[PDB]
Amino acid sequence: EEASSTGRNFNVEKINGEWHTIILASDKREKIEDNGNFRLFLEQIHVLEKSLVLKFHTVRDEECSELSMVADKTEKAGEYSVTYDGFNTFTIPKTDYDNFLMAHLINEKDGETFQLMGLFGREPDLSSDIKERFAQLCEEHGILRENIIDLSNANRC
Repeated sequence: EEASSTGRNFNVEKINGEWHTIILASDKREKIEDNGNFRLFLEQIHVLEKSLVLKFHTVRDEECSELSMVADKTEKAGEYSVTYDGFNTFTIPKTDYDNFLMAHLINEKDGETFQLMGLFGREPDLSSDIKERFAQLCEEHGILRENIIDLSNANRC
């Protein structure tokens, strides 16, 4: 079964553990292209009582740089916030826990805002169908295909 972090049947503990960035998308492509601060490769999620410990690494010249973010629950169900290159809030619009997870993030910095959407998998790659379901959700958010980058081939160190 599938669920939304904002839904009533959400079991946050089940997203604990290993994850991999499969696809990233944004209405500001520069944020996710090479050297962008948001071209983030998720490695693991440690679920706590009121927060999520997210372990990522960014890459440059194929050299991996580790970085962690601690996301705290906000006043709205299913949403977390975290300070990183500005102020961010995010939810998990859809996940089946054991294979894929789709996240939707909003960043606000120095008066500007942009959306970041990601498809993460328990394995380093996911099927065609889930990737297209993700492009459909991006569309619902106003993000077109030219702003959707498949990183499944570049997610290893």
